[PDB]
Amino acid sequence: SWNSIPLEISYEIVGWIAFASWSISFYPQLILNFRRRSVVGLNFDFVMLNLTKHSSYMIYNVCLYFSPVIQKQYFDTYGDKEMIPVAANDVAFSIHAVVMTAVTLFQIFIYERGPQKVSRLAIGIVVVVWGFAAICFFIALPTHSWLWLISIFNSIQVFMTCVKYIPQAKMNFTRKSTVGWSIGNILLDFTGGLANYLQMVIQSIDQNSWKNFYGNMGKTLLSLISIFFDILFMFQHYVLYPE
Amino acid sequence: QVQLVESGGGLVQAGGSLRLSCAASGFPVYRNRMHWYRQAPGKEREWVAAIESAGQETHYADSVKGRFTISRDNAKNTVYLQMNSLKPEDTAVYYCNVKDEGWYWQTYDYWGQGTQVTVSA
Ligand SMILES: N[C@@H](CSSC[C@H](N)C(=O)O)C(=O)O
Repeated sequence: SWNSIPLEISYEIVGWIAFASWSISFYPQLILNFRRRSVVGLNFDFVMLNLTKHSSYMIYNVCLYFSPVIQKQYFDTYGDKEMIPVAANDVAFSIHAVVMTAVTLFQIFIYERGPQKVSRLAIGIVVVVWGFAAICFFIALPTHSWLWLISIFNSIQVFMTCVKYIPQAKMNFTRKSTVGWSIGNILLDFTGGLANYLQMVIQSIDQNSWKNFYGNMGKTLLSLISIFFDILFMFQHYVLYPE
Repeated sequence: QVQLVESGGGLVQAGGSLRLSCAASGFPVYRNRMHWYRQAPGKEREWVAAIESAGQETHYADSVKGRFTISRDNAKNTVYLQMNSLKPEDTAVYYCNVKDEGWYWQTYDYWGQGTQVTVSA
């Protein structure tokens, strides 16, 4: 149901920009690890938890974009004339991120080395998160309440987006500099968060409904946490701790 | 403001032992996971050994495992690579290393200058 063709185009372009500025930043690490045939420096816990995050998000986006049964539940819950708040680029990002996270896991087994296996409090996290998901799956099964369950997978992606930015900012604080500050990478993350927020807004301007912001509250909090923490990193680096 | 100064390297005969040293400025060695790496002519940087931060735990490459022993003298802020049973193979510039490991972004490696260890058969 697009009303405006220019808006639908704009929604598609900023949507593909969000996929570009976010999915592109997976490659520098992969290139580095091949060149060096080693992953002594990578945070193994982070890659593991970023697979969990990217899988929860992937389940939500792929299921809502390709299941008519789940879409029917989306129209029952949020409204008859509602546009599905998942775009082709949301599905593309999720599938490409899971693929790039599994390739980095391949690089960690095949190159590995050093004294890194990390897998304590982190592994623990994976257990509790996939266990929680599993409890929720058996709750959604006796009524086939599939849209409620993929709304949990998206809440899990929100949790893990916090697990991404918090410990990082926390390191920069408990320490001092912004050590590892990548202007390029930080600019592109910011870009993906603005583009993904702008996409949702363009969808709201066209249909004239803010319900997409609750129908996909995972994507609304993903973009906002990303932008918030990027501004913080900027504000660490450009002010609070120069060097 | 962090500095890593390698010394102890030079010529030794195959079978011989050397005790590489790494003087550290701007940071405590006991409060950090310290690494040793090596670069041979035409080869790529090889991870060699590492010691755990607040603990005696040590990990070694399969090429040096058993022969090389990485220790730390906190009372001199220096890391040591007691490289024993050496072979001409081990000919490489050994760098001591300390990383500023990141959560998400790239990890910052602080290298030293280097000390050639040339093993002569
Ligand atoms: N765009 C996503 C993150 S995917 S980036 C994952 C990759 N391993 C890295 O951050 O280096 C977000 O909103 O945080």
